[PDB]
Amino acid sequence: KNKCVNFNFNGLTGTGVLTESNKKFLPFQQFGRDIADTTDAVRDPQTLEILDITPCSFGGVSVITPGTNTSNQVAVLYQDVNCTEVNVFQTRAGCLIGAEHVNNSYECDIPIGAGICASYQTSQSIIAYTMSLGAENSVAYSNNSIAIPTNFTISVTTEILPVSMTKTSVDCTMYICGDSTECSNLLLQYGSFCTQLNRALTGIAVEQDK
Amino acid sequence: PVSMTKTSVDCTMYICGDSTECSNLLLQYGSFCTQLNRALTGIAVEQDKNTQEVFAQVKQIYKTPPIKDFGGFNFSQILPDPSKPSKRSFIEDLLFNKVTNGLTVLPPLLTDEMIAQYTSALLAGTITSGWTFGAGAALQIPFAMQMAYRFNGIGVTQNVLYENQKLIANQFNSAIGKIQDSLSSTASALGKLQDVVNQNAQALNTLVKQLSSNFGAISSVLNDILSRLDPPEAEVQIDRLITGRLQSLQTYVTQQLIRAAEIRASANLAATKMSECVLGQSKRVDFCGKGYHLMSFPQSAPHGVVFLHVTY
Amino acid sequence: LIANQFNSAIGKIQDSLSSTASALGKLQDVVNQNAQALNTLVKQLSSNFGAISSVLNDILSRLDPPEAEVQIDRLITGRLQSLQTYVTQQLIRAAEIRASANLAATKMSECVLGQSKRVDFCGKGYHLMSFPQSAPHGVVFLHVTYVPAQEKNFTTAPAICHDGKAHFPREGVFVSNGTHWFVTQRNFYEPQIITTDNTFVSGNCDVVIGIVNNTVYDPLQPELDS
Amino acid sequence: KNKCVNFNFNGLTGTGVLTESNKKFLPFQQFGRDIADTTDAVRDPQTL
Amino acid sequence: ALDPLSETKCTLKSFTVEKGIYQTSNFRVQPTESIVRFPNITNLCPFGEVFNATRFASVYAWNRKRISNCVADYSVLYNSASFSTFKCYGVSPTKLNDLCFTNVYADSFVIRGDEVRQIAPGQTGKIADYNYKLPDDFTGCVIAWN
Ligand SMILES: *[C@@H]1O[C@H](CO)[C@@H](O[C@@H]2O[C@H](CO)[C@@H](O)[C@H](O)[C@H]2NC(C)=O)[C@H](O)[C@H]1NC(C)=O
Ligand SMILES: *[C@@H]1O[C@H](CO)[C@@H](O[C@@H]2O[C@H](CO)[C@@H](O)[C@H](O)[C@H]2NC(C)=O)[C@H](O)[C@H]1NC(C)=O
Ligand SMILES: *[C@@H]1O[C@H](CO)[C@@H](O[C@@H]2O[C@H](CO)[C@@H](O)[C@H](O)[C@H]2NC(C)=O)[C@H](O)[C@H]1NC(C)=O
Ligand SMILES: *[C@@H]1O[C@H](CO)[C@@H](O[C@@H]2O[C@H](CO)[C@@H](O)[C@H](O)[C@H]2NC(C)=O)[C@H](O)[C@H]1NC(C)=O
Ligand SMILES: *[C@@H]1O[C@H](CO)[C@@H](O[C@@H]2O[C@H](CO)[C@@H](O)[C@H](O)[C@H]2NC(C)=O)[C@H](O)[C@H]1NC(C)=O
Ligand SMILES: *[C@@H]1O[C@H](CO)[C@@H](O)[C@H](O)[C@H]1NC(C)=O
Ligand SMILES: *[C@@H]1O[C@H](CO)[C@@H](O)[C@H](O)[C@H]1NC(C)=O
Ligand SMILES: *[C@@H]1O[C@H](CO)[C@@H](O)[C@H](O)[C@H]1NC(C)=O
Ligand SMILES: *[C@@H]1O[C@H](CO)[C@@H](O)[C@H](O)[C@H]1NC(C)=O
Ligand SMILES: *[C@@H]1O[C@H](CO)[C@@H](O)[C@H](O)[C@H]1NC(C)=O
Ligand SMILES: *[C@@H]1O[C@H](CO)[C@@H](O)[C@H](O)[C@H]1NC(C)=O
Ligand SMILES: *[C@@H]1O[C@H](CO)[C@@H](O)[C@H](O)[C@H]1NC(C)=O
Repeated sequence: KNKCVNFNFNGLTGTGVLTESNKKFLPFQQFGRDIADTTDAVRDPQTLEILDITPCSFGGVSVITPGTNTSNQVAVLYQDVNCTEVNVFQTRAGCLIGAEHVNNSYECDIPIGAGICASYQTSQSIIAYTMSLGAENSVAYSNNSIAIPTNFTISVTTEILPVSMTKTSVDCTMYICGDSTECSNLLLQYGSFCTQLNRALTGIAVEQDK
Repeated sequence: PVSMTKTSVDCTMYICGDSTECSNLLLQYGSFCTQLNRALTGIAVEQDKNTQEVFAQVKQIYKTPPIKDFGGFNFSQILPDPSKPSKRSFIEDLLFNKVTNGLTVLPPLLTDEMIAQYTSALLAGTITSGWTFGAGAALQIPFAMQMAYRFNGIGVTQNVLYENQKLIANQFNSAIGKIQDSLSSTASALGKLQDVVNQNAQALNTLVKQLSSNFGAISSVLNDILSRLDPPEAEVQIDRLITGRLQSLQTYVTQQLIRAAEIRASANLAATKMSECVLGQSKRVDFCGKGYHLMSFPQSAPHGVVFLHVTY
Repeated sequence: LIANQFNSAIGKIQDSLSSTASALGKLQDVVNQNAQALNTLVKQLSSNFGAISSVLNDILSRLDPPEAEVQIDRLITGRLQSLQTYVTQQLIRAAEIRASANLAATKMSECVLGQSKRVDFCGKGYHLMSFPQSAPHGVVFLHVTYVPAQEKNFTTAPAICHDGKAHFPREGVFVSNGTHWFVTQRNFYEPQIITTDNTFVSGNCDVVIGIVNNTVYDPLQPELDS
Repeated sequence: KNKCVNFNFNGLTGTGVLTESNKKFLPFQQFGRDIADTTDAVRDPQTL
Repeated sequence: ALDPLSETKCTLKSFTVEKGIYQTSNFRVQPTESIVRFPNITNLCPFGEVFNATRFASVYAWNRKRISNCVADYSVLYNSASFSTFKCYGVSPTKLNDLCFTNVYADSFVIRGDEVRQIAPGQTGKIADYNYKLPDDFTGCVIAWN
């Protein structure tokens, strides 16, 4: 129990962590199931005890880095795992390794998840922190006070917007069966696929001009 | 609706769970695995961008003063309730309570507590400073005088507001009470959100269920085939299973792409509403509730936002 | 002063764009995406999909029709699937681009060809105007906006009382520096003496909340006395 | 050279236009490839 | 195929083509000449040495001959009537005359009739398991005669 093992019970195989369960199988029921027809519990054939199956811990492994143009020092995020299974910090996102935990909150530089961002800062190193939503401010509200501007500024802001794509076209025939007759004759058996793909791409290109 | 569930799927583990023969066959299909991962990662980053665009519309985090002298208007049901663990309002609590194999769910980048902080900031700004905190520096103004401006914005003279201040405040308070009652009583109000949730749930149930299928192979289980047939034939059976499961993954990813496009459209609309509706007073008809728009109050909700549109 | 601020702002745009490339992310992204979708497509030619080789001429030159047919069917299935994937991705991405282009057209109409009253639709500020600038596969708007800058506290009041009547401001707000009352436009501090030309009368003083007392100057009386 | 031809070098078959290249092949390198992993340049089996 | 307007009509499946520009066909230059280049070798491969060997090795200690740097005329083999089984995988016998290879391995041995089936990709039995195993992706020919 309590180890990642390759188990085989009477008919069924799997890989997981077997733990003492609190389920109440009926005397005849052999192995339990989830909503998604996924095996979640078994009965040990020799001892009539019920075991929960927890899948062996897995997850994405993400690398946090400033630019190589800046630094070669990085951090690692093991997603949605514990820090046991692997300067270490446990977060709602998983196990973060190579980043210093900091109480100070900043603007989000590299998002990690669940409110934790990371960045490279000053002796310099990578740091993790709860990201700051902004400078907290209270406004001097009262029933008889008003703030009026006495001056102003002219700002010019840039807004960039994509308008068109590259009008790509693909000759389905030449892509699949490049300059080959046997292949083209085989392709004919699939019906209208070639034409439909050409038509869709032509639609896109005309849309781009529009 | 603003965001979806940031789902991720390991194509390799989904198709060929912990199997070497299967994985070696899968290598023959090229980049399908990578491109599916890439598409889903696109979706998840888009989800964070949606939430950011909608709620992080205010540079500073305003808080209301301890004095709640808003000319007789009452905002206790929408401002944050300090007693609760999550700094949320009564109505946000109602809304949060009215919604219920290689697959991982990535957590959102902003926590519910941060979403609630953003809404609280927006609400405090809209209350204490009117529309000025959208333009630039927040400028205090008494709430009654703000309402006088909002009346001037729809072609009703300001004397009307001042002369009917108690009545207007009472009507507003009554309306917010009605909102409380509606949300406590009927759940169907939050259909648009629940639906989203359900959809994604279904798309995952379906995905997982497609593992129990044979796709014309001798069995739906991979170890059974490996332990029962010789390599020359187990390869054919596993190719059938791999084709089936890869098609199922492509189906799921395509549906998720289309659904994310729908959610992004909704989130762009929500951001536009928070800008033109909360941070301002919109003159567009029916964009900010049926009426002449006076103001609007945002309220977080699971995977979405809720606007209370105040209209004349 | 306004012209100088505008010129300074446009200069700052020049400097920002000359210095940092990241500004055009939204465009670069698009480009990159399509590039990737094509690299991927092309790379999917080098795959076997369970055939004896990923090249078609090798199969054709090595096998007889009865077997080359099977191998080529494998390749055809694989490559056709790859093309369908690419076309579907491109359809969805083109829908996104169409949304961006519809927004860009709406901005050029409501923002460039006009002056928008919609908040944050035409840059953060009060919209003054916008200037379009072409760009690879996109457009760039320079939004000129009026941003209030230096602010002062003032005591205020929703009306005043002159002769038991209540005067409300016509367009602006009543303000007080501590001693005298004035009325000013609400977006720029330009105090003016409160008169009957600056205000209107409605009802009496026993209704409005927070009303104050001051004197409303009647322009006619000095002329009659003179 | 300089004609659309059906070529076969050592079993490597294709259709293309063969031109004098300026690629700096190494004494050992037999034929070259493009970004698409397609044959882009060859060494004549009879002539280096 | 009469004229381009007709190609358009046929592509659209209509007689009444509306104004516009239509993608109809794909232009592709046809190759003018056939070029065949092989390294200028004049050396028959020593197939006689292998097939006409006086005594053969046992299957468990099967002999392996390497073939390199020679011209292999496989007609001499596949046009002979001396072989009962001539089964080629991942290649067609006729095409062999047209193909080059870096190396050829001639693995020679002797077995009994009923076990000849085991000398093939993905076979089972005493021979395929314990004596001589072919890979599942074997690309070559198996020749056997009584
Ligand atoms: C299978 O066999 C084992 C051993 O014969 C059984 O376990 C025994 O159970 C009794 C009753 O609780 C205990 O007193 C013994 O201490 C156990 N012995 C051992 C070695 O563990 C078990 O009950 C049997 N189960 C079935 C289903 O037949
Ligand atoms: C409004 O703001 C502008 C800019 O902040 C002020 O113009 C500046 O004036 C100071 C002192 O006269 C100079 O040092 C700067 O060079 C000026 N800047 C520009 C761009 O002209 C202006 O004084 C302010 N107006 C008021 C009434 O306060
Ligand atoms: C604003 O409205 C709230 C909600 O009706 C009021 O809160 C109630 O206040 C009374 C009197 O203290 C309590 O008995 C209730 O328990 C409160 N309701 C709830 C749901 O807690 C509040 O009084 C109003 N504020 C003002 C200034 O009138
Ligand atoms: C409020 O504004 C009034 C009017 O601008 C100020 O009164 C003037 O003060 C100046 C000197 O400061 C005198 O020369 C004028 O005679 C005054 N005008 C009138 C009509 O009496 C007043 O000082 C300001 N108060 C504060 C606290 O700034
Ligand atoms: C505003 O002015 C009016 C009129 O001068 C004030 O009304 C007077 O109030 C005082 C105090 O109660 C009474 O002694 C007078 O009899 C009232 N006069 C009239 C004509 O009603 C009013 O009090 C002033 N406002 C303030 C805040 O002092
Ligand atoms: C690295 O960044 C600096 C600015 O921070 C820039 O000037 C430089 O071009 C970058 N390095 C390279 C190799 O581009
Ligand atoms: C990590 O492991 C310890 C001991 O196994 C456990 O107490 C803790 O809850 C784990 N952390 C998480 C986040 O599961
Ligand atoms: C950071 O906060 C934690 C928990 O509040 C505390 O234990 C620690 O001393 C703090 N570190 C610093 C440097 O203030
Ligand atoms: C207005 O007064 C409050 C306190 O009375 C102060 O906190 C605030 O900074 C003032 N605003 C300005 C613009 O001076
Ligand atoms: C304004 O607030 C002060 C302090 O709370 C209070 O004494 C006064 O009655 C209020 N006046 C108005 C008009 O709201
Ligand atoms: C044979 O090939 C070699 C390659 O080095 C070359 O030197 C020689 O001239 C060729 N001879 C003939 C007859 O083709
Ligand atoms: C092997 O011997 C037979 C009969 O002696 C002959 O026909 C055949 O040509 C020989 N194989 C060679 C020379 O490769």
